[PDB]
Amino acid sequence: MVHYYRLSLKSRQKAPKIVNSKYNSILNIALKNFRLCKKHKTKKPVQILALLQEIIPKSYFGTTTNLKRFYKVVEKILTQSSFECIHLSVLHKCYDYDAIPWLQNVEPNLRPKLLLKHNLFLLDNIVKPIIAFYYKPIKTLNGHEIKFIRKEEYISFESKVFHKLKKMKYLVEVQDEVKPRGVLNIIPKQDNFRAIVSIFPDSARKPFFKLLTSKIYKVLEEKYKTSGSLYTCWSEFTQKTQGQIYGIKVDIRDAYGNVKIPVLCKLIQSIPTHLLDSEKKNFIVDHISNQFVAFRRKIYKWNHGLLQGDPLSGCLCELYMAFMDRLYFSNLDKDAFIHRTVDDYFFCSPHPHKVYDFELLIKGVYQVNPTKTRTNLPTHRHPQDEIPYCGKIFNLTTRQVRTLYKLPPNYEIRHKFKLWNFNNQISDDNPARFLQKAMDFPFICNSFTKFEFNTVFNDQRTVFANFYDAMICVAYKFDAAMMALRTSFLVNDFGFIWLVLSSTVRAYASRAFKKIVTYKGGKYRKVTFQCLKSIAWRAFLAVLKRRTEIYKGLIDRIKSREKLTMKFHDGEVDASYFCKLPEKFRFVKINRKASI
RNA sequence: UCCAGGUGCACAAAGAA
DNA sequence: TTCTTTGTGCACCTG
Repeated sequence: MVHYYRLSLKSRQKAPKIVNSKYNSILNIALKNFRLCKKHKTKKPVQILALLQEIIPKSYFGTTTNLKRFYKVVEKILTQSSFECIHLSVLHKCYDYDAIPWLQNVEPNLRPKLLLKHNLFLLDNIVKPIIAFYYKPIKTLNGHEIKFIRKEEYISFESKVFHKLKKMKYLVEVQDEVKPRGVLNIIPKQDNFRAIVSIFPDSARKPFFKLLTSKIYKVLEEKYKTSGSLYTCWSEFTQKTQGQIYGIKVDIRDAYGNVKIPVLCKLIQSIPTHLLDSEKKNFIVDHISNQFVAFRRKIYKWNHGLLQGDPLSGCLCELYMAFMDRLYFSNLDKDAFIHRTVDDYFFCSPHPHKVYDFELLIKGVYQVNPTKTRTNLPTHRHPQDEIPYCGKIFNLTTRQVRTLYKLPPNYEIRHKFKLWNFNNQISDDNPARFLQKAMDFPFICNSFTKFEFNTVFNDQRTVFANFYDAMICVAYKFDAAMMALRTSFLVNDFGFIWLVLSSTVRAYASRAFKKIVTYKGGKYRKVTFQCLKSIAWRAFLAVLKRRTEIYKGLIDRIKSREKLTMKFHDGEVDASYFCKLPEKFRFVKINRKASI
């Protein structure tokens, strides 16, 4: 009932000096060359695929096509996403079983199982360990993307941050027998570092922490201004402001690290007893005053504010700045708009001098990350009307809000989707459901909110553009699912794939249509379900044309038997936007190749 | 690499309308 | 028949 093989380097294991008696002695030559590869320091940067050629004897594979079939899996490992898997059958299907020395005298019925075991041994004892020996995987948190840095380069970066974290008394070694709550992880950031704790799995005390966080969040919501959702705040502010809107988004640098613990402790003590009792108040003060982490098998005390990665840090930091915001945001003039999501501030006002004061005001209290400041103030260097905030883009001139997409140049779009669930496993003989399951609404439901489809401040042009951009992501996930499945799947099951494609367009168009009518505003003029279908089809056309050759049969049924014209009553629209891939998605990379 | 919040969608059992 | 509670899981988003 096990169909998947995880590509994660965490699922590897150590290799013994000799090979288990279960397997063949041909893994001895693989093991011996593995240690010899580890003993020579690198005279130059290495290529994993080109270097595995010397640890694995061609003897194990025989013909070149067997060797190339195995290393296709290795290439997937070298360029993996988080939680990515492959079908286990890939390791033992379509091999030339009679063309290898070590399965010549063996029964034909059993050896497909034998090759599967031996391939697993190489992947788990040789392939993954040699990758981990040379590179450290870093998750960029832009989807499931993983980047591999030289571990030699990472250790040097880690040591420089570690010594600086000690020079400044942010990290102090303790001689006391405390036990650390987790391991300290130094995460590389552009021209910066982020120090986090990888909390140890503590399931026995998890419900207690959920109780503590819930108590804090109610203290927050009943004594602190819950003005409303960002949606209500923006719609109300835009409707009451006629003139040009000025605004700024500014990023606090290290909000958690600049929380002064003694101030936070006495905020916690000041909480009324009926909202939080004494034994829980003392626990939280003790918890945040003694933050111990393990680093290079030594124990250290984190001495700079709240420690990121701890379960309580998120709500306690939010509690700290809700108190700080409240004295300043209660002086807010009637004309202003203010919203804060953790460590990002969004402030708008018809008076530019009010906005300009806010920027310096925050810069005077907190340290600011200036590379992320976005504003339309003419006083600044590089003003712009479009401001990203909380996953959306706000246009201060047109008041239009639009979805934001973290798609850097050369980003592999497949990193944004999780196709493989190790907990529900799907047979390799059933690519039908694998594709159907991948067409699940939640992966894009954050682009289907009241922000994207309203007509109270958003024009019909923006609603269509939001829907089109969302359907581009759906089409890219469809392409990623096709590439994960076998090459034959497309033309044998073309009829099934078409029905899945057609059903997907209805469901997303119907979901968008229902969301639009519920949030009708003064600008809703006429959107028809057919027009939504046309936009969704064109989104698939723009994406499928990146591989016209493979998807031509699909592209032709779309043109031949689907209406691609778009009847929208709105006249200030631009139909050209729905004719090609948008600027964001045009430059995403769609081909997988090993770079290390 | 970790954590808290959210947006949802599915599911089933039970106990009512 | 249909709805409404309690769960469960799972895939995305925000910092």
